[PDB]
Amino acid sequence: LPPAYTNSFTRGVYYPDKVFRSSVLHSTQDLFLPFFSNVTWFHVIRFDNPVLPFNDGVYFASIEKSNIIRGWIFGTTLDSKTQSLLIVNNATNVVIKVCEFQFCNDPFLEFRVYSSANNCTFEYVSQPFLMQGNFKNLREFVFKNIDGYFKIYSKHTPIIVREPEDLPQGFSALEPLVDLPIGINITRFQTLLALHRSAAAYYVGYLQPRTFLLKYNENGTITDAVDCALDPLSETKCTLKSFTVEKGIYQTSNFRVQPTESIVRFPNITNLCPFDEVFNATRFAS
Amino acid sequence: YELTQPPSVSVAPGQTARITCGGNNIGSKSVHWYQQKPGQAPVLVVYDDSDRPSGIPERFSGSNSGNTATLTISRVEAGDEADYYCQVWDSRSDRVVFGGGTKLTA
Amino acid sequence: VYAWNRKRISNCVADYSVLYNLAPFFTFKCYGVSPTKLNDLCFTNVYADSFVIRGDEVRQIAPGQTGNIADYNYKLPDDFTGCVIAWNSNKLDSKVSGNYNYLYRLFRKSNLKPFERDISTEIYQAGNKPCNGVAGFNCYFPLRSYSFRPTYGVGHQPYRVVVLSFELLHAPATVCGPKKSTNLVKNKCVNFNFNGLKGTGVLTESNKKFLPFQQFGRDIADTTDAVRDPQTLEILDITPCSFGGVSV
Amino acid sequence: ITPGTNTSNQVAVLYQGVNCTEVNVFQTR
Amino acid sequence: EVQLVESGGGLVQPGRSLRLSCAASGFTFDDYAIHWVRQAPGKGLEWVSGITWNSGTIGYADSVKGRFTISRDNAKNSLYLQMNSLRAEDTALYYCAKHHQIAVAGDAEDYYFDYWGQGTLVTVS
Ligand SMILES: *[C@@H]1O[C@H](CO)[C@@H](O)[C@H](O)[C@H]1NC(C)=O
Ligand SMILES: *[C@@H]1O[C@H](CO)[C@@H](O)[C@H](O)[C@H]1NC(C)=O
Ligand SMILES: *[C@@H]1O[C@H](CO)[C@@H](O)[C@H](O)[C@H]1NC(C)=O
Repeated sequence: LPPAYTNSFTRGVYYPDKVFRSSVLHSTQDLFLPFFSNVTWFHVIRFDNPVLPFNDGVYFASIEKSNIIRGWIFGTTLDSKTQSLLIVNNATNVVIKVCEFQFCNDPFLEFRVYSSANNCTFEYVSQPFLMQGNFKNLREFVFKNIDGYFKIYSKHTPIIVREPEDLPQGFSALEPLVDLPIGINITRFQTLLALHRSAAAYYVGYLQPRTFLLKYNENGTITDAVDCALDPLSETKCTLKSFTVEKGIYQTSNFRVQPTESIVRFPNITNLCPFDEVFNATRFAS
Repeated sequence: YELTQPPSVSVAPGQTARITCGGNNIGSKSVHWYQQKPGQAPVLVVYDDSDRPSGIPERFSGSNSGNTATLTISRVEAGDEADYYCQVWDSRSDRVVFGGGTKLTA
Repeated sequence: VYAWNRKRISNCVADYSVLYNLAPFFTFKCYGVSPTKLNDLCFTNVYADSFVIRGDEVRQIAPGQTGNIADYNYKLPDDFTGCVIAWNSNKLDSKVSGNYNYLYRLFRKSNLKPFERDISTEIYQAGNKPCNGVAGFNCYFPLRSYSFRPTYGVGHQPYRVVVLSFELLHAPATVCGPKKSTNLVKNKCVNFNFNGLKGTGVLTESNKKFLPFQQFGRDIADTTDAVRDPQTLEILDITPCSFGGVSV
Repeated sequence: ITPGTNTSNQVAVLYQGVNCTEVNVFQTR
Repeated sequence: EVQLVESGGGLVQPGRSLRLSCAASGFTFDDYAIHWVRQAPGKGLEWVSGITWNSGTIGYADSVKGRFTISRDNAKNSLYLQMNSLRAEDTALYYCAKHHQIAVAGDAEDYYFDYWGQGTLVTVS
């Protein structure tokens, strides 16, 4: 599989904090998805299930008509060595657990994924799920790894046009749904495709430390946003708290050519210090 | 406690059988039943005379009347020949008193 | 007393008020904490260890106090933070149906490690002799139990004792305080503590549309001027008290 | 340099203190 | 689903000691009671002992008191049984049965078996 990449023009703008704002222009410093970035286009037809590294956040999505895309698995070892944070989910049920497993060799789905048991430290099995002609259901999923929370902001939207598979051009925020306070070092990531042989296409982005300018509506929702590290016009609209700059020359930042090596020049004497004489002394003094 | 069970009950596969377990003053305590096939592992059947586990058909039923717990099996076939055991709690002794099961042979 | 269960509690709202609702004649001695200031510190996981210790040996259940039951069955270092309850139940425990229902171990070849169980199947060894798994001289079962008859004095009745251990590790905001309510008053400048926010202002209940998840209501001046009612969902508007400047 | 977000989105980047060799190219004073 | 693996059993001399183990797999080992109940060949069954969801002994028979010791391990999820002073009348298939109900706090004492195993031939001669 030679996985291609699509564009992510304006997608992945979640609510950083929990504060009602009305007609404001805030500038938050959190882990968002950069505008017009490269997002992998893993296609499931004949099917893919990689071990993509969960660095500091991923922007999961799905564009299909069925519900074969349901479930996630997190962890660093995934071989019953360390804990896990699977997000197994199905029709009107959520099987999110913390117990560690070895699955079999690779997840696929019935509880045919995992064949082991251990001490589970959470019981958030709570029922409420996280899930026309060509009204396809796009379901974004932002996962983070904050000190004590998982930050699982997600949402759902319908798309109309039956054009070739591609992220639509339209702003959409991601309201929080579940905030299970489980802390575990997560490095790996895996999606749980429903086998059901008796197809789809999930996108997997990556978050980076950025700086955005979120505009809130009178109703209290984020209608649009502009990055501050994409184009000079964006940095100009960021330094001045506005979305429509006027005619003129504006100061935005200062170029500073960054390094490219770290030279360490210490003396070339090589011996052993006589600390044994002073510290490990036979007779001390007064 | 001490339960009295028939040594062997035979009946043709056209009608129902009569497997009874009685005691001294067993009128309110719960009565459970189990069916063990020869060679295989035991299985649960209608217990407490008011409900059945998942998988047991309507053929099995239980009825308690005063001092006799009867396990009625409907449409007995050749595949139902097994050993039926009846279990009582008897909280007076903090034990689990079993008894000699009946070998139902069609 | 040697085979004790260890229950692991998860995120919840623990109310330390039903502990003193059972039968009388129960102790509430704590170690490092107090029942009046119990719902003030935040703990991640609380472990309950149940055991049937009884007699004149509950007083020596403390860090740095060796006895005859806490020497080879349960050891606690000098860091225990919790309260021990030893209420008596002489109605459903002491029965004539069975005297060997509860067990009791004896001295071992070495001291037990704190917070570790000693499930063992072998027989005690005197040190130099062939045991061969038989009941002979210098080779006997160290699980010497005692009877339970409803005829002894108070010092021999079964005491249901359970300890609680409070740990503090790198964990999110776990169980801390059962709850609180003060029956808020509207349209009057008074102190408020709505979900952490310890501010002073007036409630006016503005008609602003909060999102299902949005709790706070800060403004373009970085000041919280709207909060969601915790118990009965409603949007308030915390406006500061009346103030100004006098001129003579 | 921006004509404004009312006519177009084209912007010109003016560096200060560079001789176009340490960053249509134009070198002013 | 439920896999109650039973280990421990063989030919031992009368008067020795042994340890049988029953490991659970498939369900949670925190809210289900597990009992050991022997079964003589062609001579019915006989309940030996049992433990509830927590570490708790429910009692024994009238001929096994003081000789057998049952224990539970929620860390390893296993029920162990140590036997002492075995005689000629202890040759039976010891079965490890589970419980159906969740054993809520306030109820009545009524335990019944729901799942069965295979048993281990523990012969004493
Ligand atoms: C916000 O909600 C109000 C009330 O439903 C509505 O009248 C207004 O048009 C909405 N504004 C939007 C959707 O931007
Ligand atoms: C809290 O309880 C009150 C009274 O039953 C009820 O009206 C309110 O909706 C409840 N709120 C929550 C948080 O469920
Ligand atoms: C830039 O470099 C050219 C090299 O010919 C030189 O003539 C010119 O004066 C320099 N300008 C500045 C700004 O240093």
